Amino acid sequence: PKSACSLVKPVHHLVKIDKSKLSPRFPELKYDKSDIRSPGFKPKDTHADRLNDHYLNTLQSDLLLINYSHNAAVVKGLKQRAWSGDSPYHLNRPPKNPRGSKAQLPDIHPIKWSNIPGLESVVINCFVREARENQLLAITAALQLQQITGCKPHPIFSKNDVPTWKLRKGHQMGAKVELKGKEMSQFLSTLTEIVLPRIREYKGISNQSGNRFGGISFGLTAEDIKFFPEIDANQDSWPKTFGMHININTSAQLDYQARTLLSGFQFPFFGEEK
Amino acid sequence: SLSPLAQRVVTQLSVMSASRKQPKLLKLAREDLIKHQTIEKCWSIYQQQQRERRNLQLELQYKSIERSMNLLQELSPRLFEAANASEKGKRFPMEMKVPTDFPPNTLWHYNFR
Amino acid sequence: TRITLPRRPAKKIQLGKSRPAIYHQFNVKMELSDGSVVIRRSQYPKGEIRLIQDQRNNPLWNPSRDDLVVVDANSGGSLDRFNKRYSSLFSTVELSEENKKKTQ
Amino acid sequence: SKNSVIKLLSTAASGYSRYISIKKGAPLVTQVRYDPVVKRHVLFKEAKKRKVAERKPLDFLRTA
Amino acid sequence: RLMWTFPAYFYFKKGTVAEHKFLSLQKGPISKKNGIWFPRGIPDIKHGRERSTKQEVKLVNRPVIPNDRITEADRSNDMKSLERQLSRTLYLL
Amino acid sequence: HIWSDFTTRPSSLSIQSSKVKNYLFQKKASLDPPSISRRSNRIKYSPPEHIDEIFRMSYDFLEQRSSKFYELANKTKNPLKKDALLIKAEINNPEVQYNFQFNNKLNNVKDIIDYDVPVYRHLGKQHWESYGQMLLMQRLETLAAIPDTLPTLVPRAEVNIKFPFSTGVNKWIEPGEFLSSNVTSMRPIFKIQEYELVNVEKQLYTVLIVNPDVPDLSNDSFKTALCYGLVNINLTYNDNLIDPRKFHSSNIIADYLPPVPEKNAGKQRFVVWVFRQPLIEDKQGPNMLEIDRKELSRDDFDIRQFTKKYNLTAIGAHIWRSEWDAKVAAVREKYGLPPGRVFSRVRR
RNA sequence: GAAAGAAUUAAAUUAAUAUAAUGGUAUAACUGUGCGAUAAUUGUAACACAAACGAGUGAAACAAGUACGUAAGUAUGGCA
RNA sequence: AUUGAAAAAAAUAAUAUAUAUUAUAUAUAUUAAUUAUAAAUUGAAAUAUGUUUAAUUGAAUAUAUUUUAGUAAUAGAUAAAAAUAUGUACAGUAAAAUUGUAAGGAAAACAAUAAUAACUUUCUC
Ligand SMILES: [Mg+2]
Ligand SMILES: [Mg+2]
Ligand SMILES: [Mg+2]
Ligand SMILES: [Mg+2]
Ligand SMILES: [Mg+2]
Repeated sequence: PKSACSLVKPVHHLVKIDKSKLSPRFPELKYDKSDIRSPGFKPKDTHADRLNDHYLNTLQSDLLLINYSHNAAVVKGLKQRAWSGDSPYHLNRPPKNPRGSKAQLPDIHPIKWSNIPGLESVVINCFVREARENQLLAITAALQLQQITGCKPHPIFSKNDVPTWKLRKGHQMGAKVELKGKEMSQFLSTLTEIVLPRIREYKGISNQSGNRFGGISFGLTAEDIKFFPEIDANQDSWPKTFGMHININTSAQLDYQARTLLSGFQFPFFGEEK
Repeated sequence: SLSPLAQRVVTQLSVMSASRKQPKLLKLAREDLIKHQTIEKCWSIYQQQQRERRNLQLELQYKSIERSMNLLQELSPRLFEAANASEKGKRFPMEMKVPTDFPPNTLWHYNFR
Repeated sequence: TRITLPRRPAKKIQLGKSRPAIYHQFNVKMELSDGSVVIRRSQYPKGEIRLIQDQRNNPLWNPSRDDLVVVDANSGGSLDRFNKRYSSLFSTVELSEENKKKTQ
Repeated sequence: SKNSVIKLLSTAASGYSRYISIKKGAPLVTQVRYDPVVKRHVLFKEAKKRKVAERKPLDFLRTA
Repeated sequence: RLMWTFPAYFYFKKGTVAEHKFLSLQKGPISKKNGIWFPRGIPDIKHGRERSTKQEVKLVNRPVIPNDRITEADRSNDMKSLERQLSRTLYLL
Repeated sequence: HIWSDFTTRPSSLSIQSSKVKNYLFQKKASLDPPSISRRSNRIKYSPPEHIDEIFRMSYDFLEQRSSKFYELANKTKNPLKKDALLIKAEINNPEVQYNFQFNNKLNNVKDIIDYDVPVYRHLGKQHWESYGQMLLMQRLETLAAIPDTLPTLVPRAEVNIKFPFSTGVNKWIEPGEFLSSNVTSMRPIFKIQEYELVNVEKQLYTVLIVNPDVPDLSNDSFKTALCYGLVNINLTYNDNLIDPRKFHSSNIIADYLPPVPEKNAGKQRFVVWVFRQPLIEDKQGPNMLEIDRKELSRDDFDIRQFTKKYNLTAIGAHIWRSEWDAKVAAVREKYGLPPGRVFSRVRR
């Protein structure tokens, strides 16, 4: 190679060129995944969704009313500070970090008819630490996820080398899955309706849980996983079962709004709130 | 030479895999392709109208909230402050359950506590 | 010391030929403690199931109701035998006889 | 030291050859390159016989 | 139509009564045999399904009998009972 | 039921094949797809279940929407709004979609795809923008046809070119393609498809083919030559194939001279530009313009000055490439041009 | 008023670069991916940089053949 | 072509046949496959003459031939876990820190953390 010097030549027109349409290659990837001609086609709306219908029919209006605040205004977040131009050395100086944080934080807008909180995704994390010695437990965990949820699990691979825990790097330690729409609706419905009621001593979810910008996380143990219908039906095929974390990601601007939304979906809360 | 545990997990990962389980590709005539296109366009338009009707209802409700708040502010500040008091810790009743697709034996409960 | 099953040469799934994963599921009916029924998608070949303990009979989810009976699995373990074994004593007489101890 | 030398010879019976280094146990090398005598790209294989390392064939049509 | 084959080999173990009865319930596909003409196409079966068509599987223990969605209040047009519409939202006037 | 009406709606908004019409609008799944010609394959085929009644209901829904759009269109006055409402009314028609998707869009047949109709015009615009326009712009940019000849281009018409008289074979030239001297010896024919609202009864077009690569030894550089030029040409949405049938000698400001590159003179680019003349109001009849032929250079051309002077706006373009071969001498002799020059192999 | 796009702006080269340190890199030189495994080929090499010599470094252009690319073109080993 | 059934079609592309051009083009025809590849007495299917059986039919037995089961990860132009360190084409953006989450703690794995004025298509008052 004569040189390593990236440089994009400017154009003389405003027409946007996508070369995937000019290449005769990959004819079947030109169709959208929603197009019946695409091999990636998968029917989406096969049946009505009770949880979504309930949220659209009842909870949107109630949440709007509850979160209404008169003459509210946007609360801007911690952003990068700017150097005052009292010294020449400030001319090309990069901006300063936010006051309390090394990362910028989002602004909080008043709740209005267009931005009511709602569920956007659910992610299940299953990290079998005992899979460090046995790689097959990862496959078992993936099957547990597939049976509980119905979606394709994705493997989790070790990234750090910690000797005290005897954790190497590049090995399969478990599985994950992300849920949206009817599938997450079903997963949450079955959780609340079957599994959580069958836990020994269950008070709810901690009121001091969740990332500070919307999203609530809580865990389940192996005995708790045994309550799901699929496992109970064929106990024989489940000598061992694994726990997992559950992360519910919503549109809530702050965590307490998400807590109210989940309580609407019947998720109990026990601790004292921040 | 494999262990019975190996066979069990291979069966589990067989349930995982797509090998020898998927049917042939769905190939539709031109006329049926056009039919399907019309179905999808109709459904998309319909869902957009439903979403926009809900959005309009919420817009109107929010307008009502703000009009009422202005009136109450100018009429009685005490009641206005009581109303504007935050509900940060609010939770829904625990029997406001999500509807199911067939009703229970006791439709409604006429006694409490 | 670790045990792993060997990796076979992965079949190449070409660009545009990659299909989605649609596992086989059944429209299974699920009966709660009350008479309510929910239709759901399950991969187990069981079209019908009923639950003995679930949301509809849990105090935490049912605060308003006055009376709420609880139950567990049947024909398993030695449950309820601590009552079946003693027939002479039966249900308010014991409550009255448990008035006080008179000890100090 | 750890690397050896090899004489790749052209397939066309022209006597042309080119030399390359290779690891002590690397698989037998063959490569298409220009052959000025015949004026085209032709194949080049080993000249002598080398002790190549043995690698298992891949499990391709599923066995057992 | 685009659904995967049911992996019965995992949900029913070898030689068990459940497996036997499930097989009895199910109806097998048509296998390809030389010397015959198959107008709809030579069968292509893997794991017991013809890949060109959908696959149909038939399946204190009393059967689930759902409750009617229409109530005595529905039929009697009672304007006061809190059952006049189990699927709609009622409002007190 | 406005889509079943054809009193005022053009007849092209319907599938001209009775079999396919009946199958698409069938009541019960008793017919078979006309697309599958062989009966065997027809028996093998199996349409998706529960597809005709959902189709009927979706048809009814879309047709009610189209009826509302027609109601508002019959009352709108501004022509742009009228055209937009017509497009929105007929865009979702299964018959229109069938016709456009599965019939020729270049050599269109008036009774299937009529470009007098706003919906067909809009669908054609979308189809062109999908693939054809992007390729044209890529070729122009990469071959440096834009800055060399004209500052920019905002494509608004599809231009196709062909060389039918030269050899006898039929081929639309891909942009940027290399053509033999024999292929480009005789004359090109153009096809300018317009997709916007333009007054067919007043608008006039010009076409200039120029070569901005003819070497010039006075300053050791290149210069531009006007290969071909036509002015005062009128088109129609469905009859827009320019050829010696559709223009006179008065339209020709520079008769066609062929691509005749010189040996080792490099790869020359022949670029086609289509402009639309000014559209004066308050006057009846097309506004024809006279070209100053004693000022036209024809060998030291300045296209930017030409278009600026005559107030022309480009709407379409095309390009091909040429290089020396053995037939160049024959072409020179046939056209009465002097023997070609021969330049050195090295650029020093 | 609302969705879905196209993206734009601020920040970032502190991660990563096969290997020290320095310079460079998001337009990526970093990372993922499809072909491919071809340029980790052949005969002339101007002209420069560097330079006592001997050596070293960048490389236009002509010719022969390859791989990738719709094309423009890129590749005479590795960001230096 | 046969095969449940009374003029023929008018697109991109792919395949078959053929011939125009010192032009990888045109005409007619059709619309296949797209997760596969040896080796299985033993699991499961479909195919005949007795059969019991009611014109059938049927369900069950016996054999000949064939089919399925070798059950194996990526389903995404995958994108900062580990594996191909040289070419080309397409595409993307890391890292720390903070807040949470079963075992989980400083340290394992997942999720969240800057701004939408302007421009389009669609829906709607
Ligand atoms: Mg390097
Ligand atoms: Mg550095
Ligand atoms: Mg010097
Ligand atoms: Mg020297
Ligand atoms: Mg490189």
